[PDB]
Amino acid sequence: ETLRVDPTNDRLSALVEIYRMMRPGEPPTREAAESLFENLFFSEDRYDLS
Amino acid sequence: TTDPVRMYMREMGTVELLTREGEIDIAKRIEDGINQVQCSVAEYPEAIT
Repeated sequence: ETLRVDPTNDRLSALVEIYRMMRPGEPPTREAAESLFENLFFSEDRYDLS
Repeated sequence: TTDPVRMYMREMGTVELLTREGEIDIAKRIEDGINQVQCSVAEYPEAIT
């Protein structure tokens, strides 16, 4: 029933919507959405190093 | 969005960068028009004197 209501079934839309929740009103760009998605809370930079 | 930064960056986000002759073309149109106002000076009444 969800697919009958909503047809998005792709990852890159997942990543654009990732950008869009993360950067709402901001233009999704792919390395931006992805580097956002990754570097935020899996980079060593953030997990400061403690 | 309430932020003028998103608004402004989206609004500057509209227009692109025009490079390597449009800069000099802006300069040339500018100087041309300028040259023609000083022409208009060259064909003066008392105004200039």
